[PDB]
Amino acid sequence: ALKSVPIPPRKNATLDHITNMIMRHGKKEKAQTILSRALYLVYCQTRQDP
Amino acid sequence: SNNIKIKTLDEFGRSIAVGKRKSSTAKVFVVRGTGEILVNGRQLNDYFLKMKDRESIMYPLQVIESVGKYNIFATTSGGGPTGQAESIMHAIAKALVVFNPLLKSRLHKAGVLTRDYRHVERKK
Amino acid sequence: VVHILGKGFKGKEVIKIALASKFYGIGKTTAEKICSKLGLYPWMRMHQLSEPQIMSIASELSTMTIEGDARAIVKDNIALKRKIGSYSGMRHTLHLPVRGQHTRNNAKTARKLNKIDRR
Amino acid sequence: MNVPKARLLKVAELSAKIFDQNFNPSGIRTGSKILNERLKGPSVASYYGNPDILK
Amino acid sequence: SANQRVSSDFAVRLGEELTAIAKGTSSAFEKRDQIHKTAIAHRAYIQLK
Amino acid sequence: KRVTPGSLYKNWTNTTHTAQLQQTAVPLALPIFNFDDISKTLNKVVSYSNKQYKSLHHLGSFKKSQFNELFQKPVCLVREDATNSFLKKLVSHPVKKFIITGEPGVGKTVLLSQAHAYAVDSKQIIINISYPELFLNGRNDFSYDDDLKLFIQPMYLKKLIRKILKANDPALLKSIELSKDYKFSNANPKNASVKPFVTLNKTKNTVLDLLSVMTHPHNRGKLMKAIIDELSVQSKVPIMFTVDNFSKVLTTAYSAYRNTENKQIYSLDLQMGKLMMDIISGETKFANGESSTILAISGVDRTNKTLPVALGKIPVDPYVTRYHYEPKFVELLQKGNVTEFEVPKLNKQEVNELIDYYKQSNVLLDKDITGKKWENLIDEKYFLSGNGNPRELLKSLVLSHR
RNA sequence: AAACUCCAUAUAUAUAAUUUUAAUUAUAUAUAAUUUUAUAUUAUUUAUUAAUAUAAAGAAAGGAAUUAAGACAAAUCAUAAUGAUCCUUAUAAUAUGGGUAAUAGACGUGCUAUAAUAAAAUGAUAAUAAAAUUAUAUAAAAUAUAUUUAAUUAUAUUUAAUUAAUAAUAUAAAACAUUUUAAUUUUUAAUAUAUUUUUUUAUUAUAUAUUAAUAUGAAUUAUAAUCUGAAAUUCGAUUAUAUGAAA
Ligand SMILES: Nc1ncnc2c1ncn2[C@@H]1O[C@H](COP(=O)(O)OP(=O)(O)OP(=O)(O)O)[C@@H](O)[C@H]1O
Ligand SMILES: [K+]
Ligand SMILES: [K+]
Ligand SMILES: [K+]
Ligand SMILES: [K+]
Ligand SMILES: [K+]
Ligand SMILES: [K+]
Ligand SMILES: [Mg+2]
Ligand SMILES: [Mg+2]
Ligand SMILES: [Mg+2]
Ligand SMILES: [Mg+2]
Ligand SMILES: [Mg+2]
Ligand SMILES: [Mg+2]
Ligand SMILES: [Mg+2]
Ligand SMILES: [Mg+2]
Ligand SMILES: [Mg+2]
Ligand SMILES: [Mg+2]
Repeated sequence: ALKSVPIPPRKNATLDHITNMIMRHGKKEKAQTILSRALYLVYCQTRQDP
Repeated sequence: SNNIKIKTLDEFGRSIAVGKRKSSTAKVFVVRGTGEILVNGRQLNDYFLKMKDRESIMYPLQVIESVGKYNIFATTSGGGPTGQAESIMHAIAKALVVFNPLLKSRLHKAGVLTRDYRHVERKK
Repeated sequence: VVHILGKGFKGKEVIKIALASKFYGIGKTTAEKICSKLGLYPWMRMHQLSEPQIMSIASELSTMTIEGDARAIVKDNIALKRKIGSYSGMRHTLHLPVRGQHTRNNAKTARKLNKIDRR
Repeated sequence: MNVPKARLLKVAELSAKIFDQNFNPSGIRTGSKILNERLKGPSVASYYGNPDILK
Repeated sequence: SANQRVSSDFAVRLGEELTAIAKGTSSAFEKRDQIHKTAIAHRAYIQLK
Repeated sequence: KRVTPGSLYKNWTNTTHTAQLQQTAVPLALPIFNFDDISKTLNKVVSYSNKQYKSLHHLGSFKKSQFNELFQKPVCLVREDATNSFLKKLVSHPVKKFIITGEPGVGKTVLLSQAHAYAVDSKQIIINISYPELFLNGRNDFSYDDDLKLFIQPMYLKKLIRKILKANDPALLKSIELSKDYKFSNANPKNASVKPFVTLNKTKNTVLDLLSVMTHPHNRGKLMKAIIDELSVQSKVPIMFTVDNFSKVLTTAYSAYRNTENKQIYSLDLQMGKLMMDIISGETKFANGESSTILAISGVDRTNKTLPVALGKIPVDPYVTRYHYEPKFVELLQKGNVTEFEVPKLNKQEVNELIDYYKQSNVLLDKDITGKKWENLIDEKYFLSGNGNPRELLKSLVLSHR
């Protein structure tokens, strides 16, 4: 069954790149929070996939 | 002759593997179950606050699409949250091979059976 | 604008913080005691104060050593050092550091503030 | 914390007596520390070696 | 563009900016057009080997 | 000005709470919450009734940081092990004094909102203290009352009294005729200069009139004592007294207020603290036998040995400093026979129901719907949420863009 | 010279009566890679070949040390040592105090800061480390004072355990959650209002100045107390109250 399933992607390349550009001083958690909160606000105004 | 003996489940059906990342170490007990996880006796959301650390632990189970087929009792010590979460990730991948040795190639290809060697280097 | 003893305060300013900011000799601990004594709740603001309460603050402020009186005490302690001819007194007269700081470099603030008639 | 201080002081005094300890309830500086410090003279005075070497 | 908005929280300013861009309005499309105009002018300067 | 009428100027937590972002949500038709017909709604996501929404908004049952803006109106999953279990004990137990516990984000506030919804349906008068920190943080006025020997807080009491009036059915309040005559100072800006006082005669005026008395700030403490006394003497209508974030009270023995000697004021020296603990301890007894007292802790507050000892979970350690153990609160809680109800974590079937509702609400990302098998999603989200934590489940679905 | 090697990493054996517990460990020995294999493609000096991709196997991904020659007659006679030359009641030796800490300008290297992708509080069945140190010691808990219920911080009193995989220095910190935050009328308050209630809306009041220094910043300075020492004046460290510069 697994032979025909692609290995799931570890991470999203674009989101990881955007997060690291926001990040400073190694504070990745803060950077991920800012992006997720910003994308959460985009969904709540557009109601589409941010 | 060789020094390798086939790994097998113990008397309680548990696969025990050890993993290391940075200064952290993790000893996990994997048994067939329904997806229950305990880290040092604590809930996963309690011990690991970062969702990215939780996702790293789940990745090996996501590769073999067996996230709801095993109960994990992970014990970890040393380093910080990232080292411990990825040390558990490495140990779960090594413990899952006993349940089905045919999936080792998929685990190796995903990169979860490789021990990360990077550690803090004294400046030279 | 609320005026207490000449000082002007913006309405939004918190009383305990404003008092320790505009009045010489009153710090954070002293300001909190004044507010506690007058029945002002911890985070009350200036615009809330009534005229009877503004007079009560001025009364309590007038029974303390603040403003000129407090500044005079510092000016008189510095003058005494010069009068007795102590090493520290000379430093104040020469506009040099008085607490052992090196002078080969830096010492800029002591050059602007150290004086017998210290502000 | 609810144990009366008088009761806890009686225990401290008796305990100190049994264990030959100095009981100073007031807290006055007594110099007992000076009387208990170790003598470092012998170690300090041997820094440069034993002087009674064959010459 | 986000840092010109009024919110004290960067997440709010970033969210608002991303919402406006997803709805078509953005002042950075002018920057892109000006970078592409310059490149079209210097098309002959390309080497192609 | 830099701020325009519609500009989002607040921080993220307040913007999501206040920016009315649910307006764009898609209207869904869900069953209504009714405990009398729980059999038809058990283990299903339900909305509240129109009468329940109005009361719960005035009580403060819905709070910020609950992802309520994702849906047109706040919704709740009727659970068997949390909602049905707790509500059955509330209807059967004779004491009816409970404290809701559980790990942070497990759903303690939602359970309390479901108890408020039940009370509204069952014709009860709800007195809710949503955020006790408001009367302990020292950010509103306080005054000492000589006749009560307590520190009254007029600003806070005015807000509380209006909430009790706007959140409860006027008919229920009108049914409770007054038992004593009351006189207060008149602060109504219409006849205050004509009528020095407003009199409330017994058997003629009701508790509804008492909740509409406009008095001076210095006499507002005596109005709160009358309202509680009138509601504690009547036996017609059950009174449900609730306090969310009660852990704040247990861990803040001394408020931020300071007396005239710059000494912090003990929380039980405030009328709000004394009133709250009199109802919990049993000093203030309610005549009606269906009256209840439901308390809920919050994970945003610090923990110490006070609550565990009061609940009998650990032995009493006398040498614990007062900052980590308040023996007076333990005595009051144990005098009231308060019982603990721990909110369990969600099971995998309950996670399936919540994620199936989220799919219909269009709140799930495209990475969890396209190219992923439904069974895999449920297993992954049950693992990433700590095996049931509702708050970690929502964050994994709507607040994890990695 | 490279290397061989040692280290790290992976694994095996041995050792521990698994309470010196970290067996998820410790440290002796040995093994392992300078990875290997096939497959298609592209070039070639086309062959018993390279560059790529592809599948397969594997834990496998990083470091070290030392020198061969020569130059700057580069630094050091102040780490110590040698020749020459000079001093020998002094250029040698000891004690007291002072200086090496002076202050116009200039230069190098650092620390702190100039606020909201960032600072400040709080988080006790105590989120989560590593490597070191303790017989010329490391100092627990407790109590007392600053000081207030307590906590926190500082010191005193007292001196438990450990000379150590045992006890102590020492509950790592950031993180994360909540609260707060001048500039900012983006606030607060009084009424009324709401199906946003830790909140919305309405009407009033909430300052003036202002390219600017605040609830940022912590230099400077007054006073009191403490710590080490025989001794803190030139010239040490810490705390409290007050001061609050430049930026
Ligand atoms: N039964 C439920 N149905 C739907 N959502 C729920 C339910 N229980 C909890 N949630 C959601 O889980 C999150 C946390 O809920 P809630 O705020 O009630 O938890 P809590 O334990 O009281 O939180 P805290 O520890 O912060 O006080 C919210 O997003 C809430 O909407
Ligand atoms: K001042
Ligand atoms: K000097
Ligand atoms: K310099
Ligand atoms: K000297
Ligand atoms: K700052
Ligand atoms: K000195
Ligand atoms: Mg809650
Ligand atoms: Mg062990
Ligand atoms: Mg020098
Ligand atoms: Mg600072
Ligand atoms: Mg710990
Ligand atoms: Mg101690
Ligand atoms: Mg901690
Ligand atoms: Mg911190
Ligand atoms: Mg400051
Ligand atoms: Mg300036």
